[PDB]
Amino acid sequence: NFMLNQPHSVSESPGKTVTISCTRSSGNIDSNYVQWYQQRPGSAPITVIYEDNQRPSGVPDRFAGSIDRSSNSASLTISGLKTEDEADYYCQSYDARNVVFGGGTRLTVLGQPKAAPSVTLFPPSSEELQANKATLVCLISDFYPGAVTVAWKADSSPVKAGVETTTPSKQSNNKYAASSYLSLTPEQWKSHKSYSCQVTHEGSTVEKTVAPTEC
Amino acid sequence: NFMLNQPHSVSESPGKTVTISCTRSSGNIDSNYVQWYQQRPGSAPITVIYEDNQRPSGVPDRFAGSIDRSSNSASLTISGLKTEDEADYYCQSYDARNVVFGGGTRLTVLGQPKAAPSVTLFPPSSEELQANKATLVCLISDFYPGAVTVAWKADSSPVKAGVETTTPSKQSNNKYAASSYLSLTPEQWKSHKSYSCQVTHEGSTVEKTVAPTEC
Ligand SMILES: CC(C)C[C@H]1NC(=O)N(CC(=O)Nc2ccc(C(F)(F)F)cc2)C1=O
Repeated sequence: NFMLNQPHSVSESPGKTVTISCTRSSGNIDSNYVQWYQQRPGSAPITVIYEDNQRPSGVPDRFAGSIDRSSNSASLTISGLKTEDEADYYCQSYDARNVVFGGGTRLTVLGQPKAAPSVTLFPPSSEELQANKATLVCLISDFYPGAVTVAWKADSSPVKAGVETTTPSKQSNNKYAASSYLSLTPEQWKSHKSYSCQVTHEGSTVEKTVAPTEC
Repeated sequence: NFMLNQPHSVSESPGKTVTISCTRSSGNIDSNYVQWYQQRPGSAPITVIYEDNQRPSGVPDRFAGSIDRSSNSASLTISGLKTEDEADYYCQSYDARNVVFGGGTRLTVLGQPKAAPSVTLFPPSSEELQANKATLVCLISDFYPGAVTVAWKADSSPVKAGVETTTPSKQSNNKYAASSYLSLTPEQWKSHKSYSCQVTHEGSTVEKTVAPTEC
């Protein structure tokens, strides 16, 4: 099957225009129809676009679907942004019986200034090593909007297994914090030169690295 | 045009069978295919049923779709109910003029067992101390239910400033995780013999202690 690649997040202030892209990994974007679903936090999904650019009745003309054959993408363009437009947006298409959804885009209608995350990566604590645990923690604090993507490297290879990332929560400064932790065994930790935690926010990626040391 | 009516919520104990109905307001349930989506907190939805009763790869066979033409409904039936099945469920169908979703059913799995937190306390990294910061993190994981309280100590004394604890979130093991972080200056960290993180959950307290290094 093909994938549909959406940006993890977008933001803009009220009244502005935002575009959300949906890139088809293989085949022709024009070969099958693209739908867009809005899911407001705590709500059921709603279709805002079907068949690339058709609006269901009740969906404001502020929402526009398009297809860019040159880039093999679909886009949802929302003009005149309102606070009610804050939601996850999903694109969806198919090859044959295989329905393919995008990973979803969080749209934030800015309610406060943007803030870039503080990122701190901690190597295993002495105590946990004695319980046969080498959990690493990546603390991510003081950010806005509340949407982040976290990726871990063992040396330069993506890690998949043993990653958990908490749902960002607003702290006492009204900015978001979260932690990602990678539950390594001491064997895994020592068996690599270094581990890295990459945090993506508002399309800038920061990275921190830790390594077994002599102390 | 039509709507799909689902129960707002259903509850059941492990091992039992739960049924979630989806009633089509207008036109025949059998005129168009029904899909079912599962969605866990802070995650994107997944397909559990398509074309009324087909299970995707990797969906447990405990999930069964059906159609009842006489009550003009579709049902998702979950057998041998597991804690991991706690989620929102959405039915979805079509009418050429739109893709239509149900309002969603929140399924609660009753009688989940109390689970004590794993607590790991990380002293400041050499790298953050070099950048003039001395944040500690207390990683709290695998606890149920999803409520903790955290107190910090500098030596034996209560820490009254610089503490933040994230809102617990449910992780892939269906238990909660949170981090408490204390934002010390390097001078504060080095001025004490130790700092401690005390995690209380269901009346039981776990305490961890870290001290400045010697290298
Ligand atoms: C084999 C396929 C039919 C199912 C498989 N393919 C795929 O794209 N997913 C992810 C998925 O269903 N995502 C999804 C994302 C959003 C929604 C929506 F629109 F909010 F209801 C519904 C579904 C799957 O679980």
